[PDB]
Order: sequence, then structure tokens, then C-alpha cells
Amino acid sequence: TGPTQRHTYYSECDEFRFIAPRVLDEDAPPEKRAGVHDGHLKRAPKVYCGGDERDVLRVGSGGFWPRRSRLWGGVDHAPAGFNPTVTVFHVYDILENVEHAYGMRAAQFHARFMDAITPTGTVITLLGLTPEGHRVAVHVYGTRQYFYMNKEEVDRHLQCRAPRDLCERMAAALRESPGASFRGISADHFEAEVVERTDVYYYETRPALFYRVYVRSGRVLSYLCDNFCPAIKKYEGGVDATTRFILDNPGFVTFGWYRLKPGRNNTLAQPRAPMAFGTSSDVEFNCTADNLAIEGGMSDLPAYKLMCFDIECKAGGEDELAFPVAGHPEDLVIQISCLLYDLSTTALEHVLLFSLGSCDLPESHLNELAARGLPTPVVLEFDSEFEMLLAFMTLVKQYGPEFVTGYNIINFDWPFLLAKLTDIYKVPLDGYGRMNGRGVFRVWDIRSKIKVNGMVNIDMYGIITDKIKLSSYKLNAVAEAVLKDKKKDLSYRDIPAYYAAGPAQRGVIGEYCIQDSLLVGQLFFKFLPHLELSAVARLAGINITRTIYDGQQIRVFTCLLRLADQKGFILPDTFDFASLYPSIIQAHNLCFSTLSLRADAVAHLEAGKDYLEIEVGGRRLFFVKAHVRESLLSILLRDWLAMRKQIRSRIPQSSPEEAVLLDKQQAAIKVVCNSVYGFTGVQHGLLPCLHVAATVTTIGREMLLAT
DNA sequence: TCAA
Ligand SMILES: [Ca+2]
Ligand SMILES: [Ca+2]
Repeated sequence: TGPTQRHTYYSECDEFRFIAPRVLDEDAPPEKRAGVHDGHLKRAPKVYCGGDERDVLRVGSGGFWPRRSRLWGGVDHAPAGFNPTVTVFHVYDILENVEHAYGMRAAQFHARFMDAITPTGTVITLLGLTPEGHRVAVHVYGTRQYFYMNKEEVDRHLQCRAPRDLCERMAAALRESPGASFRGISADHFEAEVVERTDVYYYETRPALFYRVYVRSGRVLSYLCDNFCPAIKKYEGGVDATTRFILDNPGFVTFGWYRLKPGRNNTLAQPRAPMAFGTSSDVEFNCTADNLAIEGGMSDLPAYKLMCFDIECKAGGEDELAFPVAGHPEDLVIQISCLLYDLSTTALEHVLLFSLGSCDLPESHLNELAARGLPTPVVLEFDSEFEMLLAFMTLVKQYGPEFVTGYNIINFDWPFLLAKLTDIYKVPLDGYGRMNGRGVFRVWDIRSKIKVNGMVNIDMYGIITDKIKLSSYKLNAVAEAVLKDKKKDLSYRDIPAYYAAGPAQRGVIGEYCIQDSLLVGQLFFKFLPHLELSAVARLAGINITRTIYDGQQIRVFTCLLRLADQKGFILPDTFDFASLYPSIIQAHNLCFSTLSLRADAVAHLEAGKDYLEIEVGGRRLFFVKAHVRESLLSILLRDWLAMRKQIRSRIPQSSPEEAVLLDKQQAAIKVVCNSVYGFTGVQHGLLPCLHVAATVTTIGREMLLAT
């Protein structure tokens, strides 16, 4: 039988491109000891360790690196009768995928889940850990994206008279799509209802009837928002399924503790069978949102794993002092240091060094690590670059570190590794994250960004350049400054000579690779960047990976979206002063919804008493005061500032451990409050209002001159 | 210069 959906990572391999420096051939005469061998070898990839040899892709008892994987290539390696009971689990990341009832027909899913994916549906996967350290995926069914269109405008443009009509019109526009990428679409793929809402822009704007349209897939939604009736303004078509799951279930969070519970008709979460697992988890469940609750009182982070890594590269062309380029076959990765920490206890658990060629670490370095009370390094030796890179990616899949760190890993180390795997070796990456295939594993340039499904990448270079002012942000300099530690260093121009000289000299390169990763680990546990990022994720209502890589706008957008829905609004698609701009927004009740550009909008009100009027950018603007209508931006700011004041009142009486968590929380509220002015001012952003931004600066200027 |  094997897995329901195919695993796309390598579980077997029997031929590969063998690339290796000729200088590793100790018996060869000097003329044959320069350059790189490059050819295809009919062999299983191998790793050597401490005199022993293994195939890289063999899973069994005697492995050279740790594993946290149940399945490998469709074989279950858990003990006989392994069946943990799961009540509470922590979520650190949320995936969003499409499933089809036809694809899942062989999996023994209950009918209530199959209905939610018939003929297709969006599944929300909560990625997490139990208190016992078991890796969990909880697949939540029944979440649908939805958008709005004005009822009268649709009724005149498409001649609709009942909601069923619009479902046909949309199905037609998809059937008629270029290349027929939306073959098989029908009115069953849709639901439409009539609801009363107000456009969030302007004070005079009246409530109106809208079609709220539900859809099964973001692929369909993005086609409709780009192509269906361009003359008709869409509302909230940009909102992802994760955001709907979080906002439509009061209290739910993208990072935190959850509990499984009985649903509405006493329904339960169903454990998946192993051959229906979508991820590299120990246990997986199908559930609906009513099977979930936020677990109160639990606050400790569970035993997530942090990988801290650094690569070392050697240029192989006619100038070994040229900077290495991944696209050149001869410019090799030669070493990868890889430190594995428990993120809850901060303890270093494993020190792995991957090495192209034999490598004997200095006794000096081994003694120092032993004196520091750290794990003895395991050196993994490879005959070729491919075998080493495959082994590293195999470790990433099998150990599955939830958090990954390093220095310049986003701008250099991942881009270099992934370019080798993709361009030189033709390896598919979509199975190497948490998902077993078809997952996101992507690098792109702006400096760079990364998305790996189920892996939170945190580059320490970004953290430190944001936190500390320094002349130089080289790691050696940062270390001297922040950790008061003066390490010894190898330059890129030492590496060619050390590499050619022999095993002991390649050992010196490894010592340096390991001490580099040890310093970065110390930086990480000093600044605790996962705690500030998770505090922002919880406050903003977005996942921690979106928190790192997306901009400031999505944080304010998601909070505004929550409040706007509660108030009946919908969002259309596109001496010193303490907190000057937030406090102007609050004191003057400035908002999208309190603004008027027209005098007749405020003719029923009294000037000064019921509204501000102000000249801004040459135009007369009106803002009604809070007793007429309270600003959404003002409410956000007020509630956040009240929350921050509450948190900071508790810090002096709290435990030394609690004080850290509270400090990260109060800091998260500051960064979000300060981004509100900016959010209004980004032209072509999410929900721009340049009138509000320009009013804030006009008031600010006048306050200084008044003072 | 800075990224190996
Ligand atoms: Ca390096
Ligand atoms: Ca690095």
C-alpha cells in the first residue's frame, strides 16, 4: 500500500553526481591533486563516523545522528503498540493546505471531514508538541475563506436576483479561465448570503446590503478577486484561511496551548492512521474548530528543538581567493557545523560536524568542550559534496528542529545550500519541511527571506543589528562587544591551505566552525528572540513565520479586521511628547470611519463641539469626535496601552522567570502601537488613508508651535 | 567593505 500522499524527500538513492576535491586523494601524484572530480556514481550515499560506515538514507538502531521521526519513506519505526493519548498540545506554527475527497478516499477519515473536502477544501494544520515531547499535527476542517460584494452593484452588473445566480456566474468565469486551470468547478464550490455591512471609509457612508460569498480554496479566491467583475469593488478577498480560523473562533491564537475537547454534537477528534499522515509527526488528528479550546493557565514553552548551523565553503576555480558562487560546480560546501539545543531548558544536546573529507578535531578543542561540560562532537565524514548535503537535509527532515538559527543564515548559508541542492543536484525540496511533500521550502532575494513549512528561521544578524549599535556586525566583533569573548579566527583566504594540508588541518577548520556556532547559540539565549516574536504573533493574530518575514502592515491589518467585524464594518481590497502620533490619533479620534471630505456630511453636527475641522494638504477635512462615532484606530491604541500599563504594573511582584515573559509582552505592545501611524501612510499598502497620516503630522507640527 |  504505502502512504496516501507520496513522500517526496529521498528515502532511497542509488546513483548521484559525485563532486569532490582531488586533493583528498592521498596516493595521487601532485599533477592529479588539483581541481574537483565531477561525474555520476552508481552507489548508495555513504557516511563515515568513528571508523564505522552507514548508508545516509538507512533508518535503524545504529544511526550517527539523532532522530525524532516516526515514519521514514512509508515505513513506521515507532515501537509496537505506540499510541499516546493527547489532551493538551502547544501550537507554534499553522499551515494552510488544500485537500480533495478523491485524493483522501483510501484514508479512513470520518464522513464529517470528507464532506468538508468534497469536492475540495482548505485544511488548517496546527503544528505542535505535547507535554511529553511528542510531535503533533492537528488538521482542522470546515474553515472557509469569504469576501463581500455590494448587492445592488452585482444585481445590476450580472442581472442576479437570488444568491444561487452569483454562484453560477462565478463558476462560469472559472470554467472559461485561460488554460482551464479551474476545470470541474460548479455552483457547489460556492455559498452566497445577503448581509448588511458598512464600508469602513468615511463618516457619511451608509450601511448597505452585500453578498457574502464563501469559497473552498485560495486558488479560486485569488482568481475571482483578480478577474471576476473588475468594475465591482471586492471586500476582504485578501484574507487568508488562517486569519479566518483565528478571528472567527474567539480567543484562538497562532502560538500557545490548546486542548482537544468534545464538539457540538459530542463529536471527537479522530487520530489519523500512520499511512494517512501528511507530516513528519508522531501522531496526527482530524478535527473541527469546535473540538478545540485555548488551554488557560499553561504558559511554559515545551521541549522544542533549536538547530544552530553554519556552513563553510571553498572556491574551486583558478582563484581560490574568489568568493564562492553556488552555481559553480567546483565551489563546494566543505563543512557544516550543526548544534542541537533544547529550547525549553537551553541545554546543548548535540554537536555535529559534517565534513567533506577526513577531519580530526584538535585534542585542545575536545578538552575545552569537555571542561565547559558540553557534548562531545560527532564528526561525520563524506567522500563527496552531494552525500554531505543529502545527510544534512536528512538530519533536518528526521530531527525536524522547530526553530533554526545562525548568523547570516538567511542571506548566505541557506541560499548557498539550496542553490547546490536545486541547481547542481536536482533534489526536490518540497518534502524536507514538516510536510512529507508539496510543502513550501523557498528562498528569495529582496539580502533575502526564507519560508520553510513548520520551521521558524531566526537569523541572529537581523536581531543584533536591530538591538545593538556597533561599528561592525562581523560575528567576531559582536562577540567582543556583547559576550565579552575574544575568539580566534580563520579568514576565507586561510581555508584553501588548511583544507589541502590534511585531516588535522581540516580539524582546525572544524574547531572554528564549531566555535562559530557556539557563539551564535550564546547570542540566541541572551536575546531570546523567539519570545519577542511569539509575543508579537499572539498579539497580532498572525503566525510566527509571517511575523518575522512579512512587514509591519499585516500586524495592524489583522487587529483592525477583528475590531471592524465586531463594529459592522468591512475592509475593501486595494521636553518631549510620549507616543506623539498614537496619542494624536486617540485625542483627535482620527480614523477611516470618522473622516469626512465633505461639509454636508457634518451639517447636522455643531462645529468644534461635535467635530474637528482642519486644513491638511490644502484640503478642508472633518473628523467627528468620539461621542459621535469612536475611531477604530483610537480603540486599538487605547486597549493596547491599557494592556501594556497592566502588564508593567505586575512586573515588580513577578518571579525572575515571569518578569522575562512580561518584559517580552510589554515590548510587543510597544512595537505594534508605534506601527499604526505608518500603516495609514503606506500608499498602495493594505487599507491606506493618506488623509489620516497627513492629519497626524499637521496636528503634530501645530502642537510644537503652540508649546 | 562584506559576504566564504
Ligand atoms: Ca561560515
Ligand atoms: Ca553563517
